[PDB]
Amino acid sequence: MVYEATPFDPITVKPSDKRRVAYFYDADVGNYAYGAGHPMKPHRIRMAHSLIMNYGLYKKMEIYRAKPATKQEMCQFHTDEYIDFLSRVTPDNLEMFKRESVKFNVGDDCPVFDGLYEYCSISGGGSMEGAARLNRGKCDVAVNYAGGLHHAKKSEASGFCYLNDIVLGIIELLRYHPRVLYIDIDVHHGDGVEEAFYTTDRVMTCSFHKYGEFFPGTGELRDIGVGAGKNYAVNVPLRDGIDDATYRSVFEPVIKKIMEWYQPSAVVLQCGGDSLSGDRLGCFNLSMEGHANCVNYVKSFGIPMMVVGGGGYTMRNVARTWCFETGLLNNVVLDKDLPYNEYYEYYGPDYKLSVRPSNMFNVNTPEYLDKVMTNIFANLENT
Amino acid sequence: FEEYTDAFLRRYKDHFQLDVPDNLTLQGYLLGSKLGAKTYSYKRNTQGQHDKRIHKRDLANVVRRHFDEHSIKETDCIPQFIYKVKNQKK
Amino acid sequence: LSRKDKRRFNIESKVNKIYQNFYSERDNQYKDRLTALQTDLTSLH
Amino acid sequence: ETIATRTFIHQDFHKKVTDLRARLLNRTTQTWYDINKERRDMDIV
Amino acid sequence: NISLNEEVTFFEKA
Ligand SMILES: [Zn+2]
Repeated sequence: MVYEATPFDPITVKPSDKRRVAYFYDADVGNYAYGAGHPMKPHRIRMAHSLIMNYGLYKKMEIYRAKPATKQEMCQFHTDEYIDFLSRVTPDNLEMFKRESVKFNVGDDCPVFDGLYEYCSISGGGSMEGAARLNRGKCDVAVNYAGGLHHAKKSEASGFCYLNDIVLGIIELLRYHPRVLYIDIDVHHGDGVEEAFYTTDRVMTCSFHKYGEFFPGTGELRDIGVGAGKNYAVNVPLRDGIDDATYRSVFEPVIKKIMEWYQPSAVVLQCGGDSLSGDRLGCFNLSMEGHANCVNYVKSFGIPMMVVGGGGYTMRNVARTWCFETGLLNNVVLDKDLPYNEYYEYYGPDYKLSVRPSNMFNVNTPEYLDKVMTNIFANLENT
Repeated sequence: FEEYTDAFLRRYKDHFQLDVPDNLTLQGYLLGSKLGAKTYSYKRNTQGQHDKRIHKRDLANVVRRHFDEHSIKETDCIPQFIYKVKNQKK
Repeated sequence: LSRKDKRRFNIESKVNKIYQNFYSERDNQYKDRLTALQTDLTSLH
Repeated sequence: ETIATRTFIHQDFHKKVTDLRARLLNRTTQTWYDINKERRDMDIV
Repeated sequence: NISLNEEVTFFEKA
């Protein structure tokens, strides 16, 4: 037995420690619509940014704008034909692009919308500039909520993610770092980044996802890597309605073990908002404070970290957890009041900085947690 | 020759030592409104300042005139162009 | 074609002349470039 | 919002000017040392 | 030297 449930301790931050954070926001990010009935909604970044402006967090944090990523920079991962078609395609000429769209897995579940290249370039530029500022050592944290879309493959855009800026950010971090630990919190498995970094040692693509009947269909306990990347693919599949206490009891041992053994120099921490209660497709029951305890624990070590956005099919809860995490990154606790903003009327009938868990069947039995922790420790001791 | 960029015109002016002030950037051009005249850049780039800038169209016309006026001879330039092409790697 | 090839020898000779001039004035040219870069650095300072 | 975005723009400008000055100094240094490399590697032959 | 031949042929063709 390795898993051990413990009571949820209150949030505590070191006042002596000082952390520099460079928030990234492109004002034009939240102006592209996937479609009438599409769960993906980029508005959440704008609402979260408005929240951080209104809470007064700007007085203790740095914020800039990241230059859009060039096509050659964006091609550091994806194939030339893929990016070429993604640039050349428009919602009005797909009749002549039907075969390319069929080949590239776009149009049916992931449709073509105007400004697609602008959004992809904005996310890629945010990730690349965050990594570049991380390398220069000026800012300890490089928050880029715009990107984080980790479902993009090398030549296919599956799972509503057309470009995978996390790969580019990890690459530009690897240009000056030997080993960077990647942490996933999105409910879906991070298929894109995992496939990209499945045959390498220089990364630690740790994940915390859910296994069942889904679109990714990956993330088993068996997959650990090929070549020098063997046993370097940590997966922790879970089940319905994992609550705050057990999620913390799963996260903290595993991350502590990774930092004690792997010993990375930088962390690319995904902070997907679709792992919360009341999500559109996410089956988890994690609250916002549970969603931020992981980030606080990662921050408590004292190493450079690149926080990115990602999924999240709802708006209010995702924005609330993102602004709470941004506040916690400054060793400052945000009050429960959501000060008035242009998009205030969105935030439910409670109008409080909190997302509250629902009653779902907690299929995550302790035996499964013990078994998965034992397997992870066994495959992790080899590092 | 207004279809070119600011960097090309600035480097042209530097190389040929033309006495024409650097062109105002498109954003700098749009800055000059009624309230835009109260900013530091516009209040320091309009009158009595040797760093005064001028629009891109006039500089483009001046550079076009100087480029068409400047005659060329193949013997002087083609070998120089070949040497520069075969030298750019070093 | 002697007339057509005349421009070819002229171009080749001119290129070789440029190379020989460079190989003759390496020292002064690169001293000038180093001084220019140093003065650019101290001005940018 | 006005105060926040004004401070945001000022911070962005300061970061951009610092980054560009560092870039220019680094480019000057790179050209200097490339010139030194070329001068050293031209005398060997 | 031979590379100059094809370059000059290119120039005269132009
Ligand atoms: Zn997701």
